[PDB]
Amino acid sequence: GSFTPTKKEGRCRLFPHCPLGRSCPHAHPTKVCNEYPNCPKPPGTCEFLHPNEDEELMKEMERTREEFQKRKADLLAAKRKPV
Ligand SMILES: [Zn+2]
Ligand SMILES: [Zn+2]
Repeated sequence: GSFTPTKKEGRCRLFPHCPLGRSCPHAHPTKVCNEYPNCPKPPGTCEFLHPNEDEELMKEMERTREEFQKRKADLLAAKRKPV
């Protein structure tokens, strides 16, 4: 932990599982970084994605995407059949 009066260095913490992705004040990483691997941001502060540090974050994004795909597969398999 820590006891300093300092504010956040970037990056949202509930993400990808955050409901305010429209008006939330903290950075949702939804794009691959312009300057990776050369980035001065420590792991868990950059506005973008890094296919080495934030590689587990890309896995968490795929996890919620395949969950949402399974929810859409159930919708198209109701009053209708999959094909
Ligand atoms: Zn957020
Ligand atoms: Zn970066």
